[PDB]
Amino acid sequence: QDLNFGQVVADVLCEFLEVAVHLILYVREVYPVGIFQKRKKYNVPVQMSCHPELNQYIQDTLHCVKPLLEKNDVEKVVVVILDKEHRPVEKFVFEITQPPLLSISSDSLLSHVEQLLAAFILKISVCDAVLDHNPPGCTFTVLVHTREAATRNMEKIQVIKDFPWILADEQDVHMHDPRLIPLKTMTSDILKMQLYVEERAH
Amino acid sequence: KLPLRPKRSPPVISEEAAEDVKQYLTI
Repeated sequence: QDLNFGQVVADVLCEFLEVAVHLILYVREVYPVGIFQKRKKYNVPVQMSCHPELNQYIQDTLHCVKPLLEKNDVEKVVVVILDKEHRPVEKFVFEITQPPLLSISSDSLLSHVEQLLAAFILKISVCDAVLDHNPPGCTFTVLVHTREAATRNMEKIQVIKDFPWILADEQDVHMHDPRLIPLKTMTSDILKMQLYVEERAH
Repeated sequence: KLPLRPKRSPPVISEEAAEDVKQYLTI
C-alpha cells in the first residue's frame, strides 16, 4: 500500500541492536572469543558471533521486539549481564524515543542514521576501558520496557513459536546504587536514542 | 513498571565448542 516510517525505524533498530548485542558480548567477554569474527558494519569494525544457536537466540529475541518498535511501544531495550548468582552486574540501556511527528529530509535518510549509529558502535567498542572486568561465568538476558499506554504487550511480543516471554522479577532488574557510564546519544529525523551503561560497584 | 524478558536462556558455549566454531564457521 504505502510506506510506514515506524516500520523503517523498527527495521533499522533491530538490525543495529543485533550488531550491538554481539559487540557487547565480545567486549564484555561473556563468551569465548573464538566464536567471533571481525566484520564491517556502518563502515566501522565489529565482532559478530558465528555460533549458530546464539545467533538464533539473539535474532528470535529481536523478531519479537520489532512489532513493539513499529508501534512505538518500546521505552528501552536493555542488555543485562548477570553473574553466576543471577544478579545484574552490568546493564546496557538503549533508551528509544520516536517523536510523535517526524519531519523527514529528502537527502538519504538511512545513510544519515547509519552514520549516527556507527558512533554508538565505536563507543561500545572501547567501553571496557572504563568498566571493571566482569566476574567469571556471567550470562546475559534482554529486558524490554514498554510504554505505560502500551496494550496487550504480553500477546504482541509472542511472535516466535517456542520462544515465550515472561514478566521479569525484581531480582532480574534491580541494582544498588550503580555507576553510570554515558556512551552515546543521537537525534535524527525518525528517532532519538541514548545508550548508557549501569555498572554494579561490586 | 516491570519489563518483559525471554523465558528461555541463551546457550552455554564451552571453550571446546568455540574452537569448532572458529574452525568451520569463520572466514
